[PDB]
Amino acid sequence: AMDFIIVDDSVFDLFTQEKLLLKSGLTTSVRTFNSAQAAIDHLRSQGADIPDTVILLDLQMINGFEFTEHYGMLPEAVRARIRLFMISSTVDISDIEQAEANPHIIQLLPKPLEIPLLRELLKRWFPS
Amino acid sequence: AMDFIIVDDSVFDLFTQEKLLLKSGLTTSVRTFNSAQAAIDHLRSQGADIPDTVILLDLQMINGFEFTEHYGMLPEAVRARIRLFMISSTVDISDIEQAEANPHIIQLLPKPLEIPLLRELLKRWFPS
Amino acid sequence: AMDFIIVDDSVFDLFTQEKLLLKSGLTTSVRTFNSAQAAIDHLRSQGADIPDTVILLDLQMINGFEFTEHYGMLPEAVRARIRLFMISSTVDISDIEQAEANPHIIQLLPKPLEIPLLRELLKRWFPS
Repeated sequence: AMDFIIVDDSVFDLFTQEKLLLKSGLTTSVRTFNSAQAAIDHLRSQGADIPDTVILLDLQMINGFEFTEHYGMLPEAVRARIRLFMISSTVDISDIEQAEANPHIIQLLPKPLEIPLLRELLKRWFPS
Repeated sequence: AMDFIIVDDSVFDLFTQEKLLLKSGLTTSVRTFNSAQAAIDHLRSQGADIPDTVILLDLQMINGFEFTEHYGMLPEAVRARIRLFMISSTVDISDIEQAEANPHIIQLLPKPLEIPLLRELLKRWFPS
Repeated sequence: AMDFIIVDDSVFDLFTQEKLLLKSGLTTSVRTFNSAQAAIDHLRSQGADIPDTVILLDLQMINGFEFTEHYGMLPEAVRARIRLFMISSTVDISDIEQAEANPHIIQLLPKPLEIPLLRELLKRWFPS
């Protein structure tokens, strides 16, 4: 039982991604945000009682590495319930290195999202 | 089953707060510290086997935002068992912003402590 | 059920330590690394589904306080499954203070490793 939060400035990509995630049995609750601020605002109202939550954050957006700065300010107890992933259509080796260096970014995923790739990846980070 | 740790330079406020927490069924074990050093010293001797622990830290005190620096040095495994709250009689919007920015400070609570407000807040951060 | 990871540039110390840990009933799975890079590489491939893992890191080695920098870059979900300890033959009060200040270093242990000392210490950090 996982919640999904998508953060993307592209309205087309936002709704499309939401559609695909719902189309699979990967999740039944998709929350969508068009801005980092609104995404951060929602997270600041959450406690450690929230379900296993996956956050899909777009790279070329505040952007991705400004979002993580505000994200790192959230209490550790709520961050522990969350697995944050970076998504992007363009992927140069410089982006990969930065995501790797960023503690909150688990992995950089390519666009469009590969559902079987992510479903397997969820086994690793949300076990049992 | 929660432990409570109060850190306040005001001896009157320290014992008074301890009294109120014991007066309610919110907790049965209240530890009180008159100094950040003694509070930090006690925490450094703890492991990840400690009960769900709430820490009430006074703002105008090392002070509050020097205590958190030493607090951030504790192992993550013991910090995960702890929910840290800032308490103060005076609350200007500048204090709120800083507490919000500080990852270890979950929320700034006003003095005197509102037990029903905190009891509800404990449901969020120490679930089940 | 714990996994043990030893990181030591000394090949003699590495295999010797591995031998002692296996000699006791403290663990049955010891992974050994002769370099911080190879140790970090292995950790970067792990998820939050890994067993309770103890990491023994040698001080005079990248060294110990460069290893922790790369270690701090790992996702918090995998770090929560790990207890990291610093080990060294020489122990001046300056080393103790730095280990104390480093959030990821739980405790500095002397060489050679005292198995009963560590076994008791594991009760604190890997409870139940």
